[PDB]
Amino acid sequence: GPPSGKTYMGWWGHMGGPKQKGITSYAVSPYAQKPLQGIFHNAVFNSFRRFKSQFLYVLIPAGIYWYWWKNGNEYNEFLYSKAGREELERVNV
Amino acid sequence: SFSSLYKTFFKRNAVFVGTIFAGAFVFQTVFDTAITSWYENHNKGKLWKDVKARIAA
Amino acid sequence: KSTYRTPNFDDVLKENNDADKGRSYAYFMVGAMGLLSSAGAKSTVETFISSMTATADVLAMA
Amino acid sequence: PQSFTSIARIGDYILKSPVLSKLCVPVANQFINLAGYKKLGLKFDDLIAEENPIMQTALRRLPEDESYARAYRIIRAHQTELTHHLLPRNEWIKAQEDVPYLLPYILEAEAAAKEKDELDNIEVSK
Amino acid sequence: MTAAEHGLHAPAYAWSHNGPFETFDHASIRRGYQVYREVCAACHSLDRVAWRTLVGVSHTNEEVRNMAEEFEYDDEPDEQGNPKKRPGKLSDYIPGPYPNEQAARAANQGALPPDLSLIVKARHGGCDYIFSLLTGYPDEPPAGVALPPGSNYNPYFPGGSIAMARVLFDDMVEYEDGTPATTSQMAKDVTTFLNWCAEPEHDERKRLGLKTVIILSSLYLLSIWVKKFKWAGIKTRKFVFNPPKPRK
Amino acid sequence: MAFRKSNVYLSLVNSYIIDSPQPSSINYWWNMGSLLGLCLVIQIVTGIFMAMHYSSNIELAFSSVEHIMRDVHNGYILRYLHANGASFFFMVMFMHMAKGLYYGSYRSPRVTLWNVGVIIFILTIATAFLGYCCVYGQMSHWGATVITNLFSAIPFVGNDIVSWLWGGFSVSNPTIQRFFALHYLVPFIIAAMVIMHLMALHIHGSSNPLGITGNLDRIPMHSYFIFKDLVTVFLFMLILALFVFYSPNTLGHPDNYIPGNPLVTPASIVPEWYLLPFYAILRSIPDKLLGVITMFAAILVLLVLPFTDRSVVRGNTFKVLSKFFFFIFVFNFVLLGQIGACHVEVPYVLMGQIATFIYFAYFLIIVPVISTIENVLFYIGRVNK
Amino acid sequence: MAFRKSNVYLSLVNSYIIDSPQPSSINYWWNMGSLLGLCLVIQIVTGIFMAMHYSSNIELAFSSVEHIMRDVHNGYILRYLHANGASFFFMVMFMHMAKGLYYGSYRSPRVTLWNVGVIIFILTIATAFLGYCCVYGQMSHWGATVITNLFSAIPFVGNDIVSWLWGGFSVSNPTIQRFFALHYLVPFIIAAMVIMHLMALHIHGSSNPLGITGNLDRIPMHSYFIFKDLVTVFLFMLILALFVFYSPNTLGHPDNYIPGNPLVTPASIVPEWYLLPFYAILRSIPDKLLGVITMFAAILVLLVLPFTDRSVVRGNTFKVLSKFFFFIFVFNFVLLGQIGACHVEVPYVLMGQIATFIYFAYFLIIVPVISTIENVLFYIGRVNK
Ligand SMILES: CCCCCCCCCCC(=O)OC[C@H](COP(=O)(O)OC[C@H](O)COP(=O)(O)OC[C@@H](COC(=O)CC)OC(=O)CCC)OC(=O)CCCCCCCC
Ligand SMILES: CCCCCCCCCCC(=O)OC[C@H](COP(=O)(O)OC[C@H](O)COP(=O)(O)OC[C@@H](COC(=O)CC)OC(=O)CCC)OC(=O)CCCCCCCC
Ligand SMILES: CCCCCCCCCCCCCCCCCC(=O)OC[C@H](COP(=O)(O)OCCN)OC(=O)CCCCCCCCCCCCC
Ligand code: HEM
Ligand code: HEM
Ligand code: HEM
Ligand code: HEM
Ligand code: HEM
Ligand SMILES: CCCCCCCCCCCCCCC(=O)O[C@H](COC(=O)CCCCCCCCCCCC)COP(=O)(O)O
Ligand SMILES: CCCCCCCCCCCCCCCCCC(=O)O[C@H](COC(=O)CCCCCC)COP(=O)(O)OCCN
Ligand SMILES: CCCCCCCCCCCCCCCCCC(=O)O[C@H](COC(=O)CCCCCC)COP(=O)(O)OCCN
Ligand SMILES: CCCCCCCCCCCCCC(=O)O[C@H](COC(=O)CCCCCCCCCCC)COP(=O)(O)O
Ligand SMILES: C/C=C(C)/C=C/C=C/[C@H](OC)[C@@H](C)[C@@H](OC)[C@@H](C)CCc1oc2c(O)c(OC)cc(OC)c2c(=O)c1C
Ligand SMILES: C/C=C(C)/C=C/C=C/[C@H](OC)[C@@H](C)[C@@H](OC)[C@@H](C)CCc1oc2c(O)c(OC)cc(OC)c2c(=O)c1C
Ligand SMILES: OC[C@H]1O[C@@](CO)(O[C@H]2O[C@H](CO)[C@@H](O)[C@H](O)[C@H]2O)[C@@H](O)[C@@H]1O
Repeated sequence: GPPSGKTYMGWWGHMGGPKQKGITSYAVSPYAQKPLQGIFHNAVFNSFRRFKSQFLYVLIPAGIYWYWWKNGNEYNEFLYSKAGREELERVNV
Repeated sequence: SFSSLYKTFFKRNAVFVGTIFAGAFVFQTVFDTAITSWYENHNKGKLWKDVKARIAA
Repeated sequence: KSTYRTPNFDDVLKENNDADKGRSYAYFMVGAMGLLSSAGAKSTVETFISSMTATADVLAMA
Repeated sequence: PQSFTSIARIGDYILKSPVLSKLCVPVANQFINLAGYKKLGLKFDDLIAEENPIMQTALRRLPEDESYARAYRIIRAHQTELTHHLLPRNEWIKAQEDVPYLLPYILEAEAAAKEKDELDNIEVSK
Repeated sequence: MTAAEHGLHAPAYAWSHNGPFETFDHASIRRGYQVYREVCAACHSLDRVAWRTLVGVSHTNEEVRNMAEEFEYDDEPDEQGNPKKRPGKLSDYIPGPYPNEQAARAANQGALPPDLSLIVKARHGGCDYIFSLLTGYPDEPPAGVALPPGSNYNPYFPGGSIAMARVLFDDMVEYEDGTPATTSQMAKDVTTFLNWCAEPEHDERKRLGLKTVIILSSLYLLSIWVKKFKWAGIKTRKFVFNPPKPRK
Repeated sequence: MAFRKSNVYLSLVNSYIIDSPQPSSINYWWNMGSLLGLCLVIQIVTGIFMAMHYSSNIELAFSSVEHIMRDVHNGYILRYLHANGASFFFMVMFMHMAKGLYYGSYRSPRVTLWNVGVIIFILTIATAFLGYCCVYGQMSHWGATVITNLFSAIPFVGNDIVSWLWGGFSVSNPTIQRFFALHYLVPFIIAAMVIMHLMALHIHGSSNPLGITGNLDRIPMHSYFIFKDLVTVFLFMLILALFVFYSPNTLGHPDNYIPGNPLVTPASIVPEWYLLPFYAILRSIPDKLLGVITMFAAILVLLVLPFTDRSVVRGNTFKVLSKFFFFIFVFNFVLLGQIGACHVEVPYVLMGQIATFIYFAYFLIIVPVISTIENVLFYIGRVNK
Repeated sequence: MAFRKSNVYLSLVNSYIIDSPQPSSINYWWNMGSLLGLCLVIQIVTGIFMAMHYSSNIELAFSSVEHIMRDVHNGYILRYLHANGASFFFMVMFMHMAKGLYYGSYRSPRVTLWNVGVIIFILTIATAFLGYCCVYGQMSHWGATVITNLFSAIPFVGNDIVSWLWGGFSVSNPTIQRFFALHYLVPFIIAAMVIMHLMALHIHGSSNPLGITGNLDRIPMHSYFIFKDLVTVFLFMLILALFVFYSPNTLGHPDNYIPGNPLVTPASIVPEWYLLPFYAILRSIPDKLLGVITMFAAILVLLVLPFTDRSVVRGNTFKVLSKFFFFIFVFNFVLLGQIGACHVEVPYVLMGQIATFIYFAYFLIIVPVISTIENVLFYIGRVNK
């Protein structure tokens, strides 16, 4: 095969990361663990806790847009009603 | 899904493809009949079969 | 800390007996998934195959 | 994209100014705490995108002991992230520990690269 | 857009076919066909509906055969090449009242009554709109509204001015099963028939949907459990760091 | 070595979906790609089976689709799957693009991957447009007319290009027949571009939610991600089935159940939902040429992101201001879509123009300004002297 | 390194078309593969442009092709290019296959390459059948009828399979419309199979006329073979143009200019020329099931060659007996074609049966016997004792 350009990712045995030493990992077989019963109480408190940290980043922008939309929508409904005909003629042309 | 119940049929082995395929055939039949019976019963009186019967005069 | 001193896994380890509980549950889940998937695939292939069979308007014999 | 030489230039200017320092630093401190990287056991320098020549030069020059330590923080952060949890409070990186350990290596590499570029394009005025 | 231009919003009636587990009421479809034949058919075609599709839905094979035969269709020319006619058969499509668009418009003061085979799916509001339209003609238009000569007022129609006049009136049809033929009853029945014309697969689609949704729901839940098991070793992985002794 | 590695064909399958080293921390947002592959397969398969019963002639087109709905066994399932599948294809694609935006996936060394993705986005929109024309309903005829007319804005030769595309005086038989031929072709070009997309992804691997290197802790695609992808595959199918069997026309337009009429454009005309934001951008400009230019620029501006993002860190996970503005951008896009579904009236015109400015400002002003501020904030918030 | 080698996309191009190490001695017979690639491109492009003006409805098909011939600007060029191009595709393919047979190209380590080739051959034959059906002339209808009926020989489910293929009681509207949809599809599957073919080729490289290793003296594909391929590309285009412009209907059948008639099979019915040899093989067996099995077996027998060739050297270049019998096989194949063009009469029936036996005997008896003999002759012809 022809020589190909080097990238920032290799493969098993030479992934391209720094040399590792001093780290020890431990794991237990899925077969030896409780049949996925540690869901509630161990994930229900964490759930919404994660979204409690993120909700404002989503909600504020959403609130700004929803209210901007509602305001324009209500103003449009008024402009096309009998009571808004005067102002409609004014802002339309 | 009780451990003892599963072991009586499969003894610590996973279910093999042949049995999965065979089981899928049986499921297809029973499930269809079950759904059809429930669906027709839920709409009893609206179906053509029920209306055709009503037209006895 | 000594590498011979294994961290605590008790929180996830099966305390009660029957070392096959996790296995039986796992294999039943995989099995049921393979079964419903097989029936789903069969239904799907048949749906496509049957669309090639004679349409309702050509089944008219004169 | 923005060079660290540029970030430092702007930053040092704010820091050396009693007025701006009192006005900006507190905002920056809150920005960092809200960022939350320390809650995953990471230091800011661990966050720098490394897929570029400057960073690879910097990381290669990083002394072994610190390199092994960075490797651990990155791995532990990935494990914590995949479990959708934060590390226990006592394992969080403290503000005193959130030191720019890689920055001096980065600045040195950037200065050398900048000079090479200048020398590669020098004009001769006869 | 003014209220008049948009048309009055059609309210939500309790159609017995509304809802994921509900089939059409076939007695209503049958009655609706009668309303179509005796009232709507004079101006409206049902071109995309074949006689044979009514079989086993609202009528028997014999009944449809007899209905189809009441009409004439072009047959193949005779051995001399002369044109000839033949009675209708199950394979034929329900015939329309007009030979062409020009004739259609000439019989309706310039307006063209649309084919109704897909009307329920071709209008915002579906059954509710069709029903509200048929039962929404007031005796007189609201004050100040100038109705173009030949037009009829109906609030549910965008613009309020529609070329179709009210056609349903109490007892104009004599229901075979004894049901009182009020204006609203006929409107309800014909709309149901028209919904079937537009969606003849309705009943079977919802039945197949039940099977499909139950299987996929189970499959989705099953896959989550399988995924969690396959990931259990990684999820609970523990790492410890012991700073290496300085030397190389 | 194992056969999956030595065999010329299996080695490709192995490198891409069995042994491919994946970052251990990629979350569910990284499942959208496999979903897009599934969508493409669903569309091509249902499309081929429907093509067997379809007639492209302008006088037969609408009726042939009705023939599929009425006479073809399970034809309604094929058609509803293909139509609702297209909507799902776009919803998932929007999510895939948004994930990329949020996590800085467009940044080096993945610029090529991003650019190929933009090309695929353009081809997919074009394909969906061609297919919609094939139904030959009222929206089909007018969408075909308006979209082909977009080219009339090209100075000097514009009108000639449009006449060429039409194959006549207006959208007619020649047009629909060529649109169907082209609708059959483009999905195959998309498949080839997807292969190019995957090749670019493979040389650097996927990024991750932390935005840092994934080289220290990888796990094989096989089992882990194969089974994780299955979770979303079934969720996607479940939701698609709900629409296909219980609410098949909710995402469409009733006017498309009315045969195309060259003499009447319905007052109720509205573009397909996934095209609405772009439609709103075009409508925001009170000039023919500039409106067309601006609309195409809305897609091409995606290409400037690797250059306008001045941040020293990849992604928004640890960036307060960037996270906030990302969501401002997301809801601004939804608003643009809502404006597109509205009539050209006060105060929607102004709202659309402001939202259009915000759309472009995000890439050209907000991202570079905010990313620069954040770089400095990260610096002065720890360093001291 | 050079960009052509560094870039993710260009590297593939460089690997296959620029720096690919080619044996210095490959002759012009090694140019047929590039010609086959050209043919596929010609067919796909002319096909797509014609598809824009074609209607698959059984009542419109024949007339739409006439519309392409008469009304479409340069339409006759597109059609004659596509029709004659198909014939040339088969001629070049037969030569490409014959080249492989002569030089032992099918031998290890290129068995996978050869097998993929057989699949491509089958797909190309099927594709051409589907395309011919689309014209809907007399030969189209009857060819569709006979070919689909081939499956009625499958015991128990045969008739059901045929009814399924037809979409009705006989070759009718559903059949033609699905055949056109499938005619559009298969060429893309062939393209995918060609990629697989090229992948198998790339790992071992091309063989050469000496049948020995080419590793000691290679030359780059670029310039040398790029310009050598150009010589035959132009010769191919020249010859094709002579047919297209001066003798466009010589390779076709006059009956296909008569619209299909379900009630009359013309006495003058004859299969397309490239199918004649297989046609003769089927007619040689006085039994429905065995005739069908035998014909399909004539294609599948190509797969036994890597196993029946007992020779210790690759290729026929230095083999007197093998060269003689190779040409016996070639002319026998041509004779089979000529017999297929004749009526079922004495002595053509016996001739066809004998030629059919010779066709199979070549692969199953002649090659293994002659190759074993030659191995021994090479040994005793030099060794003392
Ligand atoms: C919509 C029409 C198109 C149809 C396509 C649908 C395809 C799915 C698209 C949704 C998606 O991509 O959401 C990703 C978001 C990120 O999640 P994460 O990686 O941080 O999860 C960690 C998880 O607990 C691991 O948990 P685990 O793997 O153990 O199970 C996870 C969960 C996965 O569920 C899903 O399939 C995705 C919703 O299964 C359950 O427990 C559900 C119980 C019924 O998932 C979430 O956490 C949701 C956050 C809000 C997103 C709303 C979507 C906007 C429309
Ligand atoms: C209708 C569909 C086909 C249309 C396109 C087909 C085009 C190519 C098919 C023919 C082919 O592949 O024949 C290869 C055969 C092997 O040849 P070789 O490698 O041993 O050559 C050494 C050469 O002198 C090098 O010589 P050089 O490279 O210097 O020039 C060679 C010659 C090449 O001409 C060609 O175009 C190739 C045939 O140019 C000339 O001087 C000719 C002046 C007019 O060349 C021959 O000697 C031909 C043998 C006749 C058998 C043909 C059977 C066909 C049924
Ligand atoms: C499903 C099974 C498919 C099988 C299909 C069988 C093929 C059908 C016929 C295909 C037409 C072309 C035949 C191809 C035969 C040439 C193959 C080849 O590679 O020949 C090489 C050979 C000489 O090469 P050398 O390397 O041995 O020369 C000595 C150099 N020192 O070159 C030569 O000896 C000269 C070549 C002379 C070719 C004579 C061909 C006659 C064909 C008649 C055409 C059909 C008319 C209707
Ligand atoms: C109960 C039987 C009938 C039904 C269910 C029916 C239904 C409808 C519907 C749904 C429309 C479409 C309105 C729209 O565009 O939204 C319509 C239009 C029309 N109908 Fe009928 N109709 C019936 C009987 C008649 C009769 C008997 C006539 C002729 C005397 C008639 C003449 C028309 C005309 C002229 C229009 C066009 C209206 C316009 O576009 O302004 N209809 N009808
Ligand atoms: C037919 C459409 C597409 C298909 C099949 C496809 C498929 C994929 C797949 C399988 C992945 C890896 C898994 C994932 O991250 O989801 C991927 C990654 C990516 N795709 Fe796409 N894609 C498509 C369209 C797009 C588009 C339209 C863009 C951008 C405009 C794009 C940008 C990216 C990027 C940047 C990544 C890297 C994500 C990361 O690792 O951070 N893709 N795509
Ligand atoms: C990238 C994949 C594809 C996309 C995004 C796509 C999209 C669409 C869309 C939006 C429609 C209109 C659906 C409706 O409103 O009824 C459509 C129709 C159609 N498409 Fe495709 N399509 C794709 C691939 C294909 C393929 C490969 C074929 C092959 C011929 C095909 C054949 C058809 C046909 C026959 C129709 C008309 C019937 C119908 O309306 O559903 N499509 N397609
Ligand atoms: C659309 C169809 C095909 C294309 C595009 C194609 C293309 C190629 C190309 C470019 C080559 C290298 C140059 C050459 O030797 O000609 C090649 C080699 C080869 N092909 Fe094909 N081919 C096709 C069909 C076939 C078929 C039908 C077979 C056999 C049943 C086949 C068997 C081979 C073999 C064995 C080689 C190696 C020849 C050698 O190096 O000695 N090919 N093909
Ligand atoms: C390997 C590629 C192909 C082969 C071998 C092939 C072969 C054929 C053949 C033998 C015919 C009959 C020609 C005649 O006697 O008039 C035909 C017709 C046709 N083909 Fe193809 N074709 C190929 C690809 C395509 C593709 C990709 C399309 C795209 C839709 C296409 C579209 C057509 C059309 C419209 C016709 C009818 C007009 C005509 O008869 O020429 N073909 N093809
Ligand atoms: C899919 C189709 C299969 C066909 C395979 C045929 C391969 C031939 C392709 C020719 C490319 C030649 C490139 C030469 C080059 O880049 O060298 C360039 C020079 O190019 C030239 O002088 C122009 C040659 C003109 C060739 C005409 C192209 C014919 C188009 C018809 C082919 C249709 C397939 C570099 O030259 P230098 O090495 O002296 O610096
Ligand atoms: C647009 C698509 C373009 C195609 C891109 C290529 C992607 C490859 C994905 C294909 C997955 C299917 C691979 C199954 C075949 C692997 C087995 C194999 O190669 O055994 C082969 C023999 O294969 C054949 O004879 C026919 C293969 C036809 C496959 C047609 C689908 C054994 O090959 P082996 O590795 O043992 O080496 C031989 C010793 N010289
Ligand atoms: C079966 C499908 C086909 C198989 C795919 C493999 C065959 C590919 C043959 C196509 C030849 C076309 C190559 C032109 C692209 C090379 C330039 C390039 O990649 O520049 C890219 C950027 O490309 C883009 O932005 C868009 C590319 C879209 C190409 C659309 C056709 C630069 O990438 P670069 O290699 O410089 O990465 C930097 C490494 N330090
Ligand atoms: C080629 C991919 C097409 C897949 C579309 C996925 C969208 C979900 C709804 C699909 C419904 C079509 C069939 C149907 O209506 O059957 C329904 C049952 O559907 C299921 O069980 C669906 C579960 C999906 C399993 C699919 C596994 C993957 C398929 C690969 C095939 C090789 C009804 O079946 P029936 O006619 O009663 O026999
Ligand atoms: C032969 C192939 C050809 C010519 C392909 C052309 C492809 C062009 C573009 O795709 C790349 C184009 C579809 C894409 O522009 C970027 C879309 C965002 C265009 C969105 C779009 O839709 C509309 C629509 O759908 C309608 O429906 C009834 C009606 C419409 O006005 C009333 C529009 C419309 O005003 C616009 C801007
Ligand atoms: C949906 C797709 C389908 C069903 C594809 C089916 C493909 C089948 C095979 O290709 C793989 C098949 C074409 C191939 O068999 C090996 C050919 C050699 C068949 C040769 C062939 O041609 C004939 C022909 O052309 C005719 O024309 C007027 C008439 C014919 O009799 C009078 C024949 C005939 O008697 C035979 C054997
Ligand atoms: O074209 C119908 C014709 O009827 C009139 C008779 O006065 O309209 C009245 O009756 C209609 C039938 O429902 C109503 O729709 C209409 O509002 C009512 O005035 C004419 O005015 C009208 O041209």
